[PDB]
Amino acid sequence: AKHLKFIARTVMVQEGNVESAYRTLNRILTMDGLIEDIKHRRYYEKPCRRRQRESYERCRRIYNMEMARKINFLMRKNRADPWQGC
Amino acid sequence: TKFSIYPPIPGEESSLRWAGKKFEEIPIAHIKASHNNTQIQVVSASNEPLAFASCGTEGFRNAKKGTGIAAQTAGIAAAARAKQKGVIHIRVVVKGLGPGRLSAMHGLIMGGLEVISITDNTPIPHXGCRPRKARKL
Amino acid sequence: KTAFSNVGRKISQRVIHLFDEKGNDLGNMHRANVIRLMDERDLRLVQRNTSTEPAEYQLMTGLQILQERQRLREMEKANPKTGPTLRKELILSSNIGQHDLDTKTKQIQQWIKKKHLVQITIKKGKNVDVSENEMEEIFHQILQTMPGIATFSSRPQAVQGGKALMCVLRALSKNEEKAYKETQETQERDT
Amino acid sequence: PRYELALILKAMQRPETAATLKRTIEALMDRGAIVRDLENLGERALPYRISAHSQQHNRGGYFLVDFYAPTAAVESMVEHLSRDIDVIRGNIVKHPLTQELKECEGIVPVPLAEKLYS
RNA sequence: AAACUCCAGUUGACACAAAAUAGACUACGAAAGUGGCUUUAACAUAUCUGAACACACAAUAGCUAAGACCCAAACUGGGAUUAGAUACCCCACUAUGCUUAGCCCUAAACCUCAACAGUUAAAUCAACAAAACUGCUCGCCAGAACACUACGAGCCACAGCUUAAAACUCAAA
Ligand SMILES: [K+]
Ligand SMILES: [K+]
Ligand SMILES: [Mg+2]
Ligand SMILES: [Mg+2]
Ligand SMILES: [Mg+2]
Ligand SMILES: [Mg+2]
Ligand SMILES: [Mg+2]
Ligand SMILES: [Mg+2]
Ligand SMILES: [Mg+2]
Ligand SMILES: [Mg+2]
Ligand SMILES: [Mg+2]
Ligand SMILES: [Mg+2]
Ligand SMILES: [Mg+2]
Ligand SMILES: [Mg+2]
Ligand SMILES: [Mg+2]
Ligand SMILES: [Mg+2]
Ligand SMILES: [Mg+2]
Ligand SMILES: [Mg+2]
Ligand SMILES: [Mg+2]
Repeated sequence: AKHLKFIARTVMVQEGNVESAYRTLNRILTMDGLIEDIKHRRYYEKPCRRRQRESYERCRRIYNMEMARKINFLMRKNRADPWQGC
Repeated sequence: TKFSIYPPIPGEESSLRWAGKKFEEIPIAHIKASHNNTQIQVVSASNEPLAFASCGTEGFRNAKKGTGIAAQTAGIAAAARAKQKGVIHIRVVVKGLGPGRLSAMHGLIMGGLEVISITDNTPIPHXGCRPRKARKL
Repeated sequence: KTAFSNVGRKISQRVIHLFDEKGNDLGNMHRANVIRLMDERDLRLVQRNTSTEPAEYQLMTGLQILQERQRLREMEKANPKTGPTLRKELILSSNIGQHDLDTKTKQIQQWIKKKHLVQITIKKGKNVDVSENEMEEIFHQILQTMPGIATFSSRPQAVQGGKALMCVLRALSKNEEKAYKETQETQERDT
Repeated sequence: PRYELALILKAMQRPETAATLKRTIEALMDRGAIVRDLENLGERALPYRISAHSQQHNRGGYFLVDFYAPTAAVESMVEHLSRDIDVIRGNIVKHPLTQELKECEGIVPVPLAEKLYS
């Protein structure tokens, strides 16, 4: 309200391609967490519920990163069989 | 020169022009995309209103207002009244995640207006008023 | 609900009876010609009457549409007609307990004070066989609690082959209420 | 202790800006402060519009005053700055150069088991 | 549907309300709690253990008095749904959530892990939870239900809190 306008969350359109500009803006707002923030703010999430989801999200991210690391490590041996017939 | 998605900063010397007008002089299309309606107001750089259209003023009622085709129709209506007043290039400022968020912009284009930039001004309180309680569905 | 607002550019019918912003009758014309008028004069289209066989629409400005919409809401506030009569219904059993029948009787009373119609159905109970006249007694017990507040809209009638009776109760009309007060007063003078 | 006053002044001409600084440094001295230095950070556009004393501001003069004062002088100085109409925004912080930074060897790895366990 | 139509959109001015991102961090505090900024004061104990009641605290809700009031919101009112709907769904608005001064003293107040010290070798270990144990101390428990009840006593509590039985009943829980 007190800030300058047309700087925050502003994307310029190139060659009249408004679809690509809108996708870029939506990608920016998504990566910065504003889209999820807006949605969670439509109804009040109670503090005990916010902590539960934040705890669930943090444990799921760790579990997925740890499961990705394991598969990357165990995919080194996905090469062809060196001792076929034995 | 390479294309910059960052808008030109006022007071600096840019080479970009639209019909001989600088970015600071292009009129603004304000799109409020609500969950049950979409409102579009086109204003000049001096904040002079030029055109207003919403799904309700285009003859849509109740749940039909909260549709993309209703917002697209509202955009076409606002574009027509704005084009008569001399508007070609507009800066789009959309607030809200309603169904007419993108469709309202398409209608502005189909109505003869050229969008040079898109700005999101969806209100996000930094801590603000308590929203209504969750719904049991 | 039907709202007094701009119909828009897409008109439902093809042939449209049109009027002027000042009320001058422009006659019947095709919807394509009406849209051209709305743009040439910068006016909006409202629906004044739909009952007429030729659909009647009128051109109006946003200011006019507002004044009429304001006018109408000042009339309805002055004359708030209670349009809908709501038919509440209660399905009872012959062997219903007194505590349950007293609870449902208090509920029927509250519906009558709100000027609703109460359809009461009484069905034969489980493991219980009853004379159809005995089932009819419950109707007189329910209405006895409302001596001067309710009366049979439709008298008890056998339904489903006589398995279950039916009925409809209503609130007494103002004339019927003054008659009850009159009759009650005469008895007071006699006693 | 040693404090740092971050002072944003109303954009004024040189004579009125000097009168504001002198009047502000004398207020510190009147409250027992020992003023160490005065730094000009330059006039710039504010990061946002600031309303102060029934006026709207878009530019301001940024100044720093490094000084020593008793702990009781801070409360009284904050009150003085609130009444000076030529001050847009004034904040007194503990001087950052007093706090000594502790040495760091590096980023020790944290076991993932503790993350989910914690 | 009701509701509003001194309504809505842009722009400007604007709080005694609430504190995006950081925070994927795991810190501070006895616990309860604590996540905008600044400053002041400031986070007991050079052996441990040690209280339903002593001493001091203790979320939310609630009480008494005076204030603030954006938004949310029991109750209530209206709309709709329904066989009914004292609900779930929609709208409005109040107590209340805030401040100040007093109370009240409860929680699934829960890592559902008592404090301190020690061990990783024995048998690893009913099961699940959270690898299995030792020393030492305090608190507590002894079938279910009756019973977060009765009576007594204490309490700023008066439809309250704390402590807390018995009779009848069962062969389970
Ligand atoms: K914050
Ligand atoms: K727990
Ligand atoms: Mg019905
Ligand atoms: Mg001790
Ligand atoms: Mg204790
Ligand atoms: Mg004891
Ligand atoms: Mg206790
Ligand atoms: Mg408390
Ligand atoms: Mg309170
Ligand atoms: Mg409200
Ligand atoms: Mg109701
Ligand atoms: Mg209130
Ligand atoms: Mg506050
Ligand atoms: Mg807790
Ligand atoms: Mg202990
Ligand atoms: Mg027992
Ligand atoms: Mg209890
Ligand atoms: Mg008790
Ligand atoms: Mg007692």
